[PDB]
Amino acid sequence: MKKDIHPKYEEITASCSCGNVMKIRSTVGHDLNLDVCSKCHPFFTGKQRDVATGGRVDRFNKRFNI
Amino acid sequence: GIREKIKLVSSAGTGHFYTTTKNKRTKPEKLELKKFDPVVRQHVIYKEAK
Amino acid sequence: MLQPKRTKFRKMHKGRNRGLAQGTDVSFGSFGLKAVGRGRLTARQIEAARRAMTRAVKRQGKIWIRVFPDKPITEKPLAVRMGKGKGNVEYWVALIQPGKVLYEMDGVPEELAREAFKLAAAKLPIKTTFVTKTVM
Amino acid sequence: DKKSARIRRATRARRKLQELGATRLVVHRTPRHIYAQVIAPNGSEVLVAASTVEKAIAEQLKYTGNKDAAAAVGKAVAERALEKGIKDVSFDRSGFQYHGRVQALADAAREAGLQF
Amino acid sequence: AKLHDYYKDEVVKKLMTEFNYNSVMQVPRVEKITLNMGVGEAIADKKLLDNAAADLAAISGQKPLITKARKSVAGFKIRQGYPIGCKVTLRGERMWEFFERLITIAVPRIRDFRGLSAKSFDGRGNYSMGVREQIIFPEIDYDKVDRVRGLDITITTTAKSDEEGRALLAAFDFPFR
Amino acid sequence: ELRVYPGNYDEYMTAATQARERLLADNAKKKAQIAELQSFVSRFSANASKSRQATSRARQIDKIKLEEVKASSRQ
Amino acid sequence: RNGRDSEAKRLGVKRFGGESVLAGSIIVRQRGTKFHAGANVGCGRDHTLFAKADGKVKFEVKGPKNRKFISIEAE
RNA sequence: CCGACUUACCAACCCGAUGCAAACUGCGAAUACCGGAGAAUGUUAUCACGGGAGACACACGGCGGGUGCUAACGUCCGUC
RNA sequence: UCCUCCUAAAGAGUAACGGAGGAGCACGAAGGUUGGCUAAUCCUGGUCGGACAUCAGGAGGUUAGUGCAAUGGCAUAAGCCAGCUUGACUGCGAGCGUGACGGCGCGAGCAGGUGCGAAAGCAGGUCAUAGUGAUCCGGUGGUUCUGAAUGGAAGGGCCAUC
RNA sequence: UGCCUGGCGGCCGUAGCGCGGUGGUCCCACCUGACCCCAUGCCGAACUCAGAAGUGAAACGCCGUAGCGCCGAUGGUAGUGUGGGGUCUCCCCAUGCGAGAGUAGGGAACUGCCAGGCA
RNA sequence: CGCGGGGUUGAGCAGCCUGGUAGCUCGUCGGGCUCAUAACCCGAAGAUCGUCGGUUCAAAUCCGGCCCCCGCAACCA
Ligand SMILES: *C(=O)[C@H](CCSC)NC=O
Ligand SMILES: [Mg+2]
Ligand SMILES: [Mg+2]
Ligand SMILES: [Mg+2]
Ligand SMILES: [Mg+2]
Ligand SMILES: [Mg+2]
Ligand SMILES: [Mg+2]
Ligand SMILES: [Mg+2]
Ligand SMILES: [Mg+2]
Ligand SMILES: [Mg+2]
Ligand SMILES: [Mg+2]
Ligand SMILES: [Mg+2]
Ligand SMILES: [Mg+2]
Ligand SMILES: [Mg+2]
Repeated sequence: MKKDIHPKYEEITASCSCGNVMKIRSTVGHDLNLDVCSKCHPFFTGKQRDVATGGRVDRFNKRFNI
Repeated sequence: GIREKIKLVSSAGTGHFYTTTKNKRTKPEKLELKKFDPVVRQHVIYKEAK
Repeated sequence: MLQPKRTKFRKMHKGRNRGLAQGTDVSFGSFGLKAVGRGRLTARQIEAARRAMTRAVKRQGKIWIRVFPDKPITEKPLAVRMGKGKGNVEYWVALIQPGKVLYEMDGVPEELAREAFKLAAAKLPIKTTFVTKTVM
Repeated sequence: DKKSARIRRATRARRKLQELGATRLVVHRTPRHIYAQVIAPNGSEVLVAASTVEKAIAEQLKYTGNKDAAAAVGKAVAERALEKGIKDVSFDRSGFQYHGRVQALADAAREAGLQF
Repeated sequence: AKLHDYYKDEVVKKLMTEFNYNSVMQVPRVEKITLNMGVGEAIADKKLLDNAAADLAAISGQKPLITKARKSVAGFKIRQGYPIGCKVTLRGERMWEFFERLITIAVPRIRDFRGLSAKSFDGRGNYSMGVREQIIFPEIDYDKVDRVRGLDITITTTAKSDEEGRALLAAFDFPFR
Repeated sequence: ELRVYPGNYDEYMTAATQARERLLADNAKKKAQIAELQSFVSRFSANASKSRQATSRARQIDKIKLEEVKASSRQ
Repeated sequence: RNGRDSEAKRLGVKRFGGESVLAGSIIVRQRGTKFHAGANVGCGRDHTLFAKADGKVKFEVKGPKNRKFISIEAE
């Protein structure tokens, strides 16, 4: 490095809402809590559940009260 | 044309001067170069005047 | 007509015309009109002879024009004294040496290409001859 | 590449030494050893050669290829050349920066009796 | 670092068995990560280039180098020497740390997650990627931000084949398709 | 340049105004009698049999030579 | 629009190979550096190769790029 | 939007073949020219200094060329 | 008037109201030295971003670059960055090139004092060739050289310069 | 003496590209780490320091192969010096010099001074 | 194509005089006034500064090329 021209880089312990303790270094200095990381991300079900809107056939049939 | 003449009078005390041309638009301040003064035979500072 | 679309310089020296030619063999077609004389040959005599070639076959066969003018020829106007500059470019000529195969055609019977070349050989200012392709 | 870009970095001062007709002390520096040799002005035949790959300087040194090792080989050539009658040379850099173990080679050779 | 030791422990074995190598120094490994932003316009707001460099430095704790126009291209009214973008090259510990802290928390924060394409290769085994915005990194706190400036990340590895470059990043749990 | 006008503030005002206005009127006269002369020089000086009748005026435009006018610093 | 030219500069080799030159004598007046300075010759700011020690000129071809070099024999 | 299609039409860079150039050269003479050694020949034919000049309107013919119309007993150069 | 190419006939030179382009500058760094660096142009991958801005890899090889027109050059770079600096020195100069002359150009080395570099070394302006005008007359500065009886002085000379 | 490697040259494509293979005891390269001697218009990537755990992958060296690059006859052709001639804007004869391109082919270097390791 | 001039909103003209600002008169469009047109009052519209280039941080202005139009000239015995 080049003698204090970079932003300060120190170890922080950023945790997720699902626990997920990680020992990382970042130029924040204040601990951060955020949403689910890729350690527990729905990367296999977050797409299979995305298709939910569409199809008025069943909406018509549920309106078939007569 | 635009670059006109100046003279670098000697600051060793004697009457001696080199001659040069200087662009007076870009540089508004004097010239300060160490140049050989043959009357005293040593390298002194040479300010500009006219 | 024919003309260099672009030229590096406007006018060119008169120069000379010596030695034999380099395009001496029929290489594209099968019958060619080989020059036998010498002397510059204009760009109006290229088209006035190609028009006779394309009219005698009437549709048949490709034809190749194996020569290109690319040589400006100046000419002082009338009633003007000499000097006071060079002339004005008027036309373009192709310096032709003996042996230079001018035209060649292909796909037609020999006895018909002989007649098409003979009709086009009468619009040119240099002696020509008929030559057929060889195997070398 | 690092050796083509270093031989190019050396061709400037190599040729000036040739046209001045000067016997030159040429160094080659390796992460494992360091070599030095005095070369005749024609540049073809060598006179003095000493390096840390030599089994006469290998065991005296704790490790070949540091500033301490370069200092020892510096005294090797300087004494070797003096017994051969060569007192003036020119330090050929070979493209290596005159900064580290290369500098310690010249300093030991210069102080030991060689003049450049 | 953490990902460095993960690599040297297990990914070496994984790739060795998957590609029947015979030497340790033959397995592809990541060599550098270069992340840049070409701010496009700094001639108008010369300070916006400074702010973009500040954003990149916040994202990765290294002062960016300001890369200037190479040739005076006439299309966008620039000439030689104009500052055009900023760039950071990360190697070693900083490389590994940024790689880990990207792939763990920065990637999932993209809106409408899909998984990064597998055809984003130059043909020599080096990966490239966009982000479309920089807020997804934990280093921007919605205060100084005025634009939605993004990054362009190139992970350059010593892989000598596109397939090997695929496998190297696949073995690291990359969000692929 | 500093040129000293004796008097008072109003005296300087009237003096400066009057002198500048007379200069910008001398300029008008010189411009008029230069443009008229140059018209004749352009008409003649290429005629085949009357060419030498523009050269008594080509040398006279060279003698009017309107004086240098420098932009006023007021703005 | 034409008719302008410059006085000839009198370039070219002055002392050809085999000539016994004195010291400091000009050998080649050049414009670029077509002949490179070899042994016992110099190169002025004008690129004019001049003998640096008397002897006999020698033209030779050497170097990676087949350059033309001028030397001198110490005779 | 996507280009969804279609082109009888044009077409750069490249690949193979054929040409041209005073202001093109990855090639390249004959002559000419500079320097050195050697005989024969030539009333020094060479150089330098000094006294006296004349001359600076050239013409044609062969060769190499500009301009001209590869016209002129035309015009401008190089060499005999 | 000066510079570059061709005519110019492979040493130098060579004309026309022959064919083509430029000059009447710029620069206290665009000079010196030391250290470092290497282009154009297309191919693949990516946020805006597209034929072309920035980034990464490869092919290419100087087809880029040079303050300014052309030719000759340049990788050891003469092309691109950075540190320190004023040799953009004073007196000379063996020996040459080119001029009818006036003059113009190249220059190793010597003496005095510097600069860069560890040192060998390089530096008397810039990659080179254009960017310029003689003499007379007069101006400014220095200088016991002279000073019309003698001491001064005016006025001449000499050096730098307009 | 023999082989391999390293440095400095000679010589400069018959000597350089491309394809296949090969070498780690010594040597070379990659390589581990870096507060520090030093460095990055940011980055120990480059420069530099301390040392050896691993590999010969990359590079490099070496060997084999003609797919390129490269070299290249003999004969003829063009040109031309001197002397003659023609139907003379172009040529021919005697004689001296004699290319360029292309063809058959050659061809993936040779060598010197030191210093190591194993012979 | 030998010497000058200008090309700016629909028409005729300033702005080019030493780079930052696209304007004036009439005209076109929509309202109001009037029995209706004209005149008159209110509001807005439109122009790649002839066209391609170069220094420029910027151009219309400065420079260069190309086209269009408007004036002179192309001699005597
Ligand atoms: C003009 O040239 C004509 C010539 C005839 S005189 C013998 N007349 C002159 O007066
Ligand atoms: Mg006379
Ligand atoms: Mg005469
Ligand atoms: Mg004559
Ligand atoms: Mg005559
Ligand atoms: Mg006559
Ligand atoms: Mg000549
Ligand atoms: Mg000649
Ligand atoms: Mg320069
Ligand atoms: Mg250097
Ligand atoms: Mg320089
Ligand atoms: Mg120059
Ligand atoms: Mg007296
Ligand atoms: Mg006096």
